[PDB]
Amino acid sequence: QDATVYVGGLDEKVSEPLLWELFLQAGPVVNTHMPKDRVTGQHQGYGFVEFLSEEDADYAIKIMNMIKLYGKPIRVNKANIFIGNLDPEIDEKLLYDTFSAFGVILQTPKIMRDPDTGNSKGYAFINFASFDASDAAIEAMNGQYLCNRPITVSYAFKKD
Amino acid sequence: VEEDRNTNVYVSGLPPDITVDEFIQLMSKFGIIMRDPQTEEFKVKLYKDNQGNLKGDGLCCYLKRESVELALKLLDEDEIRGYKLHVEVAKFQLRVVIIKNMFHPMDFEDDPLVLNEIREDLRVECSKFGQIRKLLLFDRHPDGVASVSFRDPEEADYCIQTLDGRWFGGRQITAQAW
Amino acid sequence: IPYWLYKLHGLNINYNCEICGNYTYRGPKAFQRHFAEWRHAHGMRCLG
Amino acid sequence: PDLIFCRKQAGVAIGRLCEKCDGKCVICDSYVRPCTLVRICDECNYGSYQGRCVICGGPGVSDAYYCKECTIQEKDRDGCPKIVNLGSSKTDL
Amino acid sequence: MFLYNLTLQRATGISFAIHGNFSGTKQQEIVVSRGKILELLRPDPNTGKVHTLLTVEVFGVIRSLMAFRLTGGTKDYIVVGSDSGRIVILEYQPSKNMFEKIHQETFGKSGCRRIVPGQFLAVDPKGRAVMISAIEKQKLVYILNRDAAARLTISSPLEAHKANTLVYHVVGVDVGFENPMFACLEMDYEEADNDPTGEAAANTQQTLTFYELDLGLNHVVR
Amino acid sequence: QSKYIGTGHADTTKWEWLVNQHRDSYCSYMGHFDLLNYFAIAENESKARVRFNLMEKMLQPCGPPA
Amino acid sequence: NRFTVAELKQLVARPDVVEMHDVTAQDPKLLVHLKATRNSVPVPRHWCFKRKYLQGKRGIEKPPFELPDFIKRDIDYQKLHDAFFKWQTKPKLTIHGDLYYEGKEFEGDLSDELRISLGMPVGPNAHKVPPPWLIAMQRYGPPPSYPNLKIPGLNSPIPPLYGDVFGTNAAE
Amino acid sequence: LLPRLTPILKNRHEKVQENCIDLVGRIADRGAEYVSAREWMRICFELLELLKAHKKAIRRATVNTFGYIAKAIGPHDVLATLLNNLKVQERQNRVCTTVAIAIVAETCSPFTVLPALMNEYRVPELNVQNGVLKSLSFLFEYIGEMGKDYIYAVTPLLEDALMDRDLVHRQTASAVVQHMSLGVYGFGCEDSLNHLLNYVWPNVFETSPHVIQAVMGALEGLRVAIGPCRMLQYCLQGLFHPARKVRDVYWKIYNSIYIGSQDALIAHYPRIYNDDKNTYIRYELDYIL
RNA sequence: GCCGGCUAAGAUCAAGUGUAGUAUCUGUUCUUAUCAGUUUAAUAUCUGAUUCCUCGAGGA
Repeated sequence: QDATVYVGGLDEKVSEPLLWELFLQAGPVVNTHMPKDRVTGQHQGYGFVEFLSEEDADYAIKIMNMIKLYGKPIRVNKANIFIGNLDPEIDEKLLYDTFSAFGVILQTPKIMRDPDTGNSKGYAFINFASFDASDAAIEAMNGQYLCNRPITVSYAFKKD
Repeated sequence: VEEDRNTNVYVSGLPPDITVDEFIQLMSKFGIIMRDPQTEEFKVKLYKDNQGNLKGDGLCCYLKRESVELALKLLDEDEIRGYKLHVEVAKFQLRVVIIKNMFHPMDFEDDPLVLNEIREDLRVECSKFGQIRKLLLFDRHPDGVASVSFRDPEEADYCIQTLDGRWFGGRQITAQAW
Repeated sequence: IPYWLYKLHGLNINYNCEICGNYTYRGPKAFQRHFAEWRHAHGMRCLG
Repeated sequence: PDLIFCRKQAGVAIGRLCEKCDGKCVICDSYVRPCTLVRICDECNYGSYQGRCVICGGPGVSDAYYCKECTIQEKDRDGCPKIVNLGSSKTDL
Repeated sequence: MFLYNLTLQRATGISFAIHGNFSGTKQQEIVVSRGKILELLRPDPNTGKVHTLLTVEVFGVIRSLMAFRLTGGTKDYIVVGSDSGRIVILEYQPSKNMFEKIHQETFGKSGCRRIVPGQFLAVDPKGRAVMISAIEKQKLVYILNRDAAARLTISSPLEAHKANTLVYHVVGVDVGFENPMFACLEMDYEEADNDPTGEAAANTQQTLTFYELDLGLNHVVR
Repeated sequence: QSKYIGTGHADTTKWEWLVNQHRDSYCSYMGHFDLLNYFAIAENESKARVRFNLMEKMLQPCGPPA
Repeated sequence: NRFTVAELKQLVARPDVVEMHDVTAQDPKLLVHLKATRNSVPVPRHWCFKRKYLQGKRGIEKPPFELPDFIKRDIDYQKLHDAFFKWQTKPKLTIHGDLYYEGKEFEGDLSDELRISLGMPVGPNAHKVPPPWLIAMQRYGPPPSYPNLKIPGLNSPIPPLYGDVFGTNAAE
Repeated sequence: LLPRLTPILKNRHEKVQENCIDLVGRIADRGAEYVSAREWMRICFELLELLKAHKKAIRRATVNTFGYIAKAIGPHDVLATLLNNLKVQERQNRVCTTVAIAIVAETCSPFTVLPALMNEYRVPELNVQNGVLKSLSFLFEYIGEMGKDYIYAVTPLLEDALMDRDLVHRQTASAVVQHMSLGVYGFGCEDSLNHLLNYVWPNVFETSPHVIQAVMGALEGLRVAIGPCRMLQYCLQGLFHPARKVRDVYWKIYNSIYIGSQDALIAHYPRIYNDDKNTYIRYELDYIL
């Protein structure tokens, strides 16, 4: 897990030897793994590249971070408001700093991860201090231009 | 619904002096057999092919469609003894077992019908094991020799296995191969 | 359930892998499998 | 259907075959490219055995040869290639 | 890469030789089996040096040579064995300086094994029926006869193979117009290889065994 | 006699296999020319000497339990 | 009545190819010696398996025989022998001893399509058009995993870059 | 004369049919066109049943005439006709039709029947690929020394059929291999022979009494067309295998490879090391002179 | 074959059909158990021995 780098944000043009060919300049990528879905039978955008040394994986994570690969925000990492279609290049501290401009955050946010890879699932949950920050996130942040990924902010629970 | 992949071939221009064996021989040139119920179809005459000779048409079927296509592409206007004929798809028309110790010559001296009944019983016993082609019984042999010749040696081996050690007429008869 | 299948495939038999944590494997099918596995590999690495 | 052979000392007698069993080799049993001529032992041409087919065991109409796939394999260098077994022995129908 | 072979110089090893009036006249002739190549040499007395007439690349292995001129014959028929059992009795033809296989008979398979004949060639000068034998219990007897035109008719092989008996050497002794006696240094290696102790090496030496291949018996009998 | 002499069968002992190996490997030595003119150069003996040695070795070579 | 699996595996000088079932033969040392051949080929995997190597995976899911392009890519006069006997591809299969098992078949440069999908323009004549991963290499330094790699702008000159080649490995 | 001689060939007379076959053949000898394609196709379909007659003279004349007939008619048409004829004429005289295909291989270049017959294997039918293999058997058995020119393009077609497919699709591949090895004997095609042998070896373990001979003959052909230096190299690993039913086949294959190349395999065995109870190493061959 | 399992992974008895030969189909049982010998590469196979609880009954 230390020598392997988890890549997120892969489109349909990216393939299993294509990621190994793109990561060959960063370091000696020994193997590439792409988990296939059960309903569609294709990649879900997240994969793994197992290299030989941990320094090559660190250089690939520091070089290929927030890159625009196949029209997709590909990024390598070390393997009541709901935000969907978020970029995997952002972290919890980066999401807390991005959410601090609209309103005040009550605590540190959390992002959902896949049970197989564990880098990024695609959705996240963040809680605001009051309902005014949630309304400002649903008015402004729900549709704002993020890092090559259109996010969507919505209410997790609402009572009619 | 189905348009292509037809197995029905219509042969036209056949002389009325043709028979069914010739049609079967001609169909065998491009196929094997179409005798599903009993045999394959033939030409349909006026009185069900009983009074008339033939209504200038004959039907032929094959196991596969490629064979029928090849026949139609090759047997087109084939010349038979009476004339040339055309082919179309639809055309808008339609091993010896020896048994011993079975009988005695002394029993046939005062009973002329016992030998024929014993031969009929031996034939009925040999018919259950296979097709008996020849069956003979030596009435003048003191050991009671009988020969059963069948078309297959497996049926003769089964009859020799089922007849060895069995009792017939109160005496233990033996069976062997030939 | 399939006792005949158990006697045919090689059930009702085990193998004592002492180096693999003294584990108790199945029959000959698992016998060789017990030499190439995660538990046996960890036991061999811990043995030195 | 495993046919047996004599396989004795190959004498100076040439082979033969029947009108129907003349093409195929006495051992290879193939009609493809006959290479060499077959032979027989001393007990294969003696009185009644004069001029007999090596496969049909009856009248001879030609000379018994070997297949090119059977002569290149050194199969012809064996004993008498006469097709004789327990069933196809001297005392046969 | 496709290579092509060329014999820039033939072999020069006289592994065998046999003397006889091979051309037919009283002129002597010595045949040398140099391995792959077989040569014939005439010892020209007018010059002293021996002139090698023919060097035929035989494409085989001549395990033995033993010439034989028949009873009342001008030339002599050289008998040759090869890697296979194809025994060749050939006579020299001075018409164009070329040999001629007078008779090519099949004996066994190829390869100079212990049970495949073709190793030793023992001729009977005072008679006929040359022996052609292997090392391990393989020996055929080819009876040679003369036709109406003095043809070298080879008879059927009268095999007298022993049972697990190794052959040291075989030569046919000249009998007094009787059945040709053929002696061989045979040794029974079967009775020795079937004991646990180890004393089988001793008390089991070679033995001269002489067989008489009389035409009446029609077989080589000891 | 000459049925299958030269090789054993399903339960042939290793010694009985090596015995046939040597017994059929010397016949390719007493008969073949390159492998006979090559051994008489190493041992530095004549053809008859080496041939008689190989013939006498055919009694029970490879190490005989005799 | 025979050597154990350890005694018959330690007495031999090459236990790396030792087999558990081989130690119960009539001559274990002889079999171990014969198995120690230079480059021989051992018995197949179907020695003890009772499935015949065909009953287990009986559900084959693959084409029967894909038409090779060595012959497929009057029938033809100037192209039949000129495509099968001229434009023929050599079949690259196993070399010496790949004995068929039960299954035996189931077990600086970027492409133009990936560069077109990623939104990267083509290489100009004399300018600086780096990939977006090259800015991190120009800022932090060269990668220690591949020190012999050359990039245009940092180690390679701008007039190099030709087509889709945005890097070259120069081994010393 | 062609339509007049056409019904004459249908006669059952021995000498009459034997002369008519040669007449029809020589009719297409010099000019050879002199016919409609349908007439030649019908004549070929009629003569295809006489390719296995009792008299060998008729069998030779049929093959002598069908070659010129196919050379005059055309490769593609005759090949398609023979392929379509494979399913009809059930297996009492079907194999002769396959021989006719071989006649095309003997009448035309190897690429006249190879690429056309290759597409006949893509069909998933069992007794379609089986017939294709049975035809390739006689093709490589009668093609002669022409298999060396094109043997690597037919290797995968035989390998896919040699796989664990069925019990009747195994004898065909082994027969094709044995009849192609003898035909490419020493011509420089040992690579594809090794490729095919890699698959043909694992099929040795077969309990079918009628399916072992198809592999036994293949091994007996490969021993004499490959050299024991590699066949014995394969067959050495199990010469003393513990299984009583595993040595029963290994010793049989060794016997089959021993009588053939008896002294040829002498310089092929390994160095059996010397035990303390005897002298196993053959030290008489390790000289340096 | 489907998402480790659902007893279509094996051996074996009786009968029918049929071939020159291979074979094809129906109905069982499968030791659920232990020891000794035979045997198998190892299995397998074969050869022999081996009072209580519950509601007259059942199970061990």
